[PDB]
Amino acid sequence: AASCQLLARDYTGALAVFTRMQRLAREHGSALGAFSDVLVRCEVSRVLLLLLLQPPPAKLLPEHAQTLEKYSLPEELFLLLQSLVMATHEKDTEAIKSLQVEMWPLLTAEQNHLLHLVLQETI
Amino acid sequence: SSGLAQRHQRLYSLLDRFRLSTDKDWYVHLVKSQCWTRSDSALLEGAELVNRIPAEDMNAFMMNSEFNLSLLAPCLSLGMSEISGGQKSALFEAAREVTLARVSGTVQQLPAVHHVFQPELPAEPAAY
Repeated sequence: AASCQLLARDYTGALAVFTRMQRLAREHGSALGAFSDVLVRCEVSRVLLLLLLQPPPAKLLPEHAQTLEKYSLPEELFLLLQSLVMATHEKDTEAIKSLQVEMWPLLTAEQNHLLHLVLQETI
Repeated sequence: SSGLAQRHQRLYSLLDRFRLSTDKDWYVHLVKSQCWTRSDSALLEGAELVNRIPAEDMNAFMMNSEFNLSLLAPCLSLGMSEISGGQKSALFEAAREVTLARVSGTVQQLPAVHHVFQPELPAEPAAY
């Protein structure tokens, strides 16, 4: 259901369906297995949306507040995602260009679509 | 010479204390600081400043040594909205002249007789 709304260009309705996947695995998974791979896909793709559309503190939930303090899941890909939330808060045009070159094999091409639309809306 | 001191403020404050114990044409200069430069994130903000250059002279103040070519392509989008409603645009007329002159010289930098690109056997045809 998250692969539909990014074809349908519903990037704000796409934040509603990613916080519902993560609220069940802390009730059912804590992670196991089958539920351990559902939580890798949902904390790499809720970070590429809050820089795409950067919500105001009224409509920023207490679940969205927790994940952005940790940055400002594999050890290869956990290190390049703390570095990308910093640059768009510093508006660093040279920092964002060398990371898509070095995060293209890491993601899959559903997560490769959300990183393309951030680098344009900051440049 | 680099920008590293102005990026990290806390590192630069600690090393200075170590040693010592031991308006017409005024408007033209302010817009150069973000255009004759390497690259910025001011693009929607960079495009509006070039508009009220006095419009008799765009090419003298756009076609120069190093103007940001990422300030030339979003310059084309904002001068269209003026034309879609109303009067002809000094943003969009004089920046069609700048776009197509840089296109020719790179093809002038290209060789004469073109051979087809082949990613399977690239150097096998010739020393082209």
